[PDB]
Amino acid sequence: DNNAHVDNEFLILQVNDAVFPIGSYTHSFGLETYIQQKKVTNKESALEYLKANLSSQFLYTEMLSLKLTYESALQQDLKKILGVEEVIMLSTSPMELRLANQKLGNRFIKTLQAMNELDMGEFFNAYAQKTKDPTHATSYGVFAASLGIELKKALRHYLYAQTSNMVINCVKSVPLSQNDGQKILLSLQSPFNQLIEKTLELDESHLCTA
Amino acid sequence: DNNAHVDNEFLILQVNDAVFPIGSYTHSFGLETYIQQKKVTNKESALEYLKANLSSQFLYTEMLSLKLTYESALQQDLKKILGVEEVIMLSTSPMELRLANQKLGNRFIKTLQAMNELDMGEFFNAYAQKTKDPTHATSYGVFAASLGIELKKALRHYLYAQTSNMVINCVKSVPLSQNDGQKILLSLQSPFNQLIEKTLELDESHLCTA
Repeated sequence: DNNAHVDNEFLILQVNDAVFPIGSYTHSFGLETYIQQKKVTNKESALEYLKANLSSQFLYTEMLSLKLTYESALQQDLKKILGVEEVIMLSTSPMELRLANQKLGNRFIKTLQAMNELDMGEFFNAYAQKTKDPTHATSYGVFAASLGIELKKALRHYLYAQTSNMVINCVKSVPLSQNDGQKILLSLQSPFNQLIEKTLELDESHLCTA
Repeated sequence: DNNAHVDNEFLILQVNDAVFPIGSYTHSFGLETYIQQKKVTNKESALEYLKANLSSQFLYTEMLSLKLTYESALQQDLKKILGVEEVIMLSTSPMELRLANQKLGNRFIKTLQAMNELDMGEFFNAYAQKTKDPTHATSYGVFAASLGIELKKALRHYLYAQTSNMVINCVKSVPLSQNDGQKILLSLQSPFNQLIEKTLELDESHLCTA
């Protein structure tokens, strides 16, 4: 195998690392308002905001989209993958967020491709050639499936990385102490498991329904 | 169990996250010289410097110390843990690096302890009460053993986090392109596995022998 020298246990850490050079996650977009309006003011209200957000659009769009493209990639169904990306593109507002999401997806793909010693396989190659509105979550789904990374593991690492980013945004913006940030992340571990279990129960009919 | 709500699969990500608030890793200390002297000038020479460093003091002090305190914690042998920390303290130069390492170890312990909803167990509590010269690796070893995290997994996450930090330091300092940084990390995956296998073969008689 061309990937004999590749260890997915490290590669999954690598692509979820904050330094993986694809630009910043976009979760910060709809947070500034909550802070200005005195909605999020402390650890308690930050946690409630995070739990609500994680279980709404983050779940029914981002996490679910990852699961859907992962599953479709295993079936080698590019048409369904492009279909999922189309639904997301047509559902995302405002335009600035859509553009930021598309930029992030494109950068994720390009960053993988720049690692010439990593063979993503023909299906991924074709996905990269055809995608019009990639997102980080959908492209990551195809990536994980392509390399044979288990779905639940792929979801756990992605979920943690996204949520770490969300929490640090609250830490910096509210602001909160660093200790409060760590308490929040610890408090989110049970909800994380509930989110993954729920994600596995959903399907295309639930996509973008939050 | 007091830790019913804790999921080690997320907690291991949390404590290895660059945002875990303990201050910067100290690997950058002995790098500035290599760059000034035109020793590390590109991707190729950065990789060789990293491979050499990973297989020398990083292996025989840092990785091995983690393994040793993990093993001793399973045996509930605090005396041996303090013994390992003593050897490291007495072997580390210069004084500024020693102080930085001690500060990092102390911060790791304190950061864990500030998460009141995490029960580290009596052995860890006693370790925290008695440690004089903690380091990140030794305290992490006791932490991982205390929570029942498998040793090879604990080592993989720690190794990746440390090396990501080392690579980004080269990226910024040489400087290198971000793409070169990712190629280096990918190239290190086989060496990573060799390092972990070697770490498992070593014992107290090898500590600080590089």
